[PDB]
Amino acid sequence: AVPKRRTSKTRKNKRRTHFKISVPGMTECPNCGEYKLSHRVCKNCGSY
Amino acid sequence: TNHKLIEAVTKSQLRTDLPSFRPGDTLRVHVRIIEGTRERIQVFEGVVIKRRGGGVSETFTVRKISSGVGVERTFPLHTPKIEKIEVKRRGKVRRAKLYYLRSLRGKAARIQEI
Amino acid sequence: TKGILGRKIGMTQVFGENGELIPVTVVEAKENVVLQKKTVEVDGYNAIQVGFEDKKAYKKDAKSNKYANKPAEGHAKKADAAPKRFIREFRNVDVDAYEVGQEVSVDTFVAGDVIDVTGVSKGKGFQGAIKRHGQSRGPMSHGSHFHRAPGSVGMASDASRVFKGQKMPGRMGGNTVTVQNLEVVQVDTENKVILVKGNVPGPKKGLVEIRTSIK
Amino acid sequence: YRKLGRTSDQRKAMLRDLATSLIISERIETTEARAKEVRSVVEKLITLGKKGDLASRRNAAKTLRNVEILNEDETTQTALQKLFGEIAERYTERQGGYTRILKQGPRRGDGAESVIIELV
Amino acid sequence: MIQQETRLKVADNSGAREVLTIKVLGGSGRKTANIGDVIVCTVKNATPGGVVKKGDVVKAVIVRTKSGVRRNDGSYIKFDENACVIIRDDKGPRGTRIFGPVARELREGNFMKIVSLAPEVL
RNA sequence: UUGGCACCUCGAUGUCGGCUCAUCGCAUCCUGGGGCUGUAGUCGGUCCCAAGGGUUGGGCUGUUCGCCCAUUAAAGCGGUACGCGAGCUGGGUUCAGAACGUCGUGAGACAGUUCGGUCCCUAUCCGUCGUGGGCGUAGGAAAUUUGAGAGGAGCUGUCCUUAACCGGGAUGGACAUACCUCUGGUGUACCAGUUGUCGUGCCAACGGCAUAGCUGGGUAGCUAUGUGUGGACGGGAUAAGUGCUGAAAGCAUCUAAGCAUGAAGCCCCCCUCAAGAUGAGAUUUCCCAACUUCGGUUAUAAGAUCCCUCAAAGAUGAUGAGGUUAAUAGGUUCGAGGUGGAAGCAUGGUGACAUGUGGAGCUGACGAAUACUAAUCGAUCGAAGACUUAAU
Ligand SMILES: [Zn+2]
Repeated sequence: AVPKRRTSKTRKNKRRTHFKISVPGMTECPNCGEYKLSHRVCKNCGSY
Repeated sequence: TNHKLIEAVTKSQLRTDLPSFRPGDTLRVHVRIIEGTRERIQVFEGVVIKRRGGGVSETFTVRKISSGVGVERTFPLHTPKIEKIEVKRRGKVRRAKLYYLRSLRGKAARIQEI
Repeated sequence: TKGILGRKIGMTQVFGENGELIPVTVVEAKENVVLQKKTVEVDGYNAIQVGFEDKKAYKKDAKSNKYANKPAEGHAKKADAAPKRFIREFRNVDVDAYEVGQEVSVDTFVAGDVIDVTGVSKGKGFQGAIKRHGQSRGPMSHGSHFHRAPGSVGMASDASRVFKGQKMPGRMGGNTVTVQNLEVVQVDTENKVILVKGNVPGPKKGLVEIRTSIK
Repeated sequence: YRKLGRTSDQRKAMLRDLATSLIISERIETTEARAKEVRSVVEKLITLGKKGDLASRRNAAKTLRNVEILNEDETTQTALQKLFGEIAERYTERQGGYTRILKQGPRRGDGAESVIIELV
Repeated sequence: MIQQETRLKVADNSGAREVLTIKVLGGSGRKTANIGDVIVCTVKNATPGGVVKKGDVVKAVIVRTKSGVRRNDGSYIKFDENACVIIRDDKGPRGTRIFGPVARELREGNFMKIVSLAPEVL
């Protein structure tokens, strides 16, 4: 129900090994040389 | 269709000699029996109370009264132990399942005709 | 002796003579062939390998299992066969009676045969102790605060721990199961179906393995 | 069938509003869960319109709402009149379809996934 | 499906009108009984006269369960009420009349005197 | 068990009974095997080997015990903080109220009863039930596998025959497991009947709200009380035993050397998991160049992935069906199953209503067809195989 010891910095940075985020799909647009998400519309002269 | 290969395998067992009836009708089923020595047929006459299913899995339930005690009997429609079915009357109802007749007796439990 | 692969399509009933009723499973055992033989001198054990369902041919830019790939397109081309979906063990079959390239036909089984059917059972999800195992509920009134919980998971100071095998909640469902001593009710060679008496593991469109029983 | 986080009484009323908004605006931005669900509601109504008779105009009124459309130069129209008159003549040779979903990014205040629904 | 504490109607003329199930015979830990099975019961309601009196602890055979029996043909038979017949340990009845219909499952039990005294056996 | 001692714990180691879930011992309650009997048979009495599995529902009492009722092959005895309150309950017992008998001058009390009466905690670590990612397994991949090791399962009534043993049959009880064809349950985007009230201007048709307003049915899926299957037949080595040949001991003796026989138990046989089994195994398939400063390096190959349409899979992730050279979902078309005769119209009736057109009309998940809409264009990862020795 409550922690018996504190958590060391070593054990805290290992648990956070997998707490990260990945970049999006983000391909280049053919109409404008740009970047857009895959399968979404372009936010710059919206084409698809 | 239900599924090919199921209508194609169970097709040789669909009977093609029974009449066509409805819930509310009266039937006289000639079921066959094997007691200790021989084969005999025993008639069972009552109201059809429900038909459910489709294909070889179809069934129906007829209801009678014996000595004040109700006895409902259920058959697989294409069973090879029914010798013949005969439609005595054709009553007039408003539902597909006559389950309300279970709580009725006498003049309260009468089905019309035509 | 007498293996075959097939797919479960569903249950029905038939009427045997004497007017019995027989629940039945319909299996679709179409396009089996022999893909390879394993011998004691090369592999250490005898068996034959069988592939069940026909798969489309190799194409570049294929983005799914619908098409064979170059490693599998070639293995099924040592024997002269099209690519197969499923490919299995058959170890209790005498290998000398088969040739690589044969077509294991549904007629190998005859009505009256005792068989074992293997398949992966359905799959249920995360389940609790009451559904997953067969455990009792607590009282549903009388002050109770114990309804679907597992019991006590251990004892006390002696064995200050849980033993391996406690029956807690977790993923229930899809395992490998044999049912033994089932029966062949009828073989239909024009459609290539086996009518098995009873029921078998898994979902519809799932893979099953029929073998003659071990007794 | 999705359930969309509502109760079956609120989920029904929310699609009768989504459907009557496609009939009027021809194009709306929703979320992508309400778009996949409401395409089925508005396409089953287009076939009632292009079916034509009176008994199918009686079954379209069980779903559409009582809204008036202001045409050009004050010629008002009911959303059930616009569906059986005008949306039922341009879709008279198409066999299914009628509608188009287009994805956009996540919106800002929650990362819900924006979408546009058109009529094709 | 009869279990302990189930009340049946008596379908002979032995003096009893209602019984209470005390135990279903058979095996150890056995939970329910059906047509053709033998229960131990007690008389809860009798008729003035007759051999069986209120409070007796008797044995009975089950006839006419309200959730009936399934046959090998895929046939079924259900009844409107549960009943039983007080028997004598040689499997013969204690009365001499039997009321109402009766199921054909009583032949495998070898209750030939109950099936023959009864109006139509179904 | 009742105790002796007072060594651990007073800045807290939570009682009795019951519930849930077990786990071990054997000094064995049943089932298996035997010796002796004062064992004729059927039943026994006693002692030995044996822990594989099994070992019940109620009445009375807070009870534990105990006594009864009805069953069973049997109703074993003990340990585990007299197992288990960060799993549950709170009936007994020793909180504040009140009363009876009793004791006390009294305040009060029990050498005794009676009625009432507050059980907190969001899991940090080991533990254990599931499910992923990284690296390794001397090139990179895709499949199929051996099985070192591990976990399951193990129960036994009655009847027929032989006619009490040993032999043969047929059917049950209780437990396991898989499944939805059958009998049933549920089925909140399925069909129908109906009440009050506010609406769509009115009539007729309909919509909101009233537990899904209420009521009668019910498809798929999920389900037991439903439907199927299982513990079969057997091998190896032994226990208590029963022996054969045979001496130490010119005889005898199952034992010392030899040789058999012998149990529900032991090791297999059956069923699942299993190369992180760092000892990392095995089969048959696929791919295999340019550049150096000769150290090595790049991108690419075969293969995957991102992203998207999904379900037979699912907390997520993983697993599976597919991505235009396309049936993966939706729509559309035709069906299965479910409901049980729509609307409009006409006729009959004074009217509520009835009949016909017409097994009508609707219909979510189930079976087939059909590119009409969406699975567009793209992007990331991913090999060129170390040195020793021995044979070719
Ligand atoms: Zn652009």
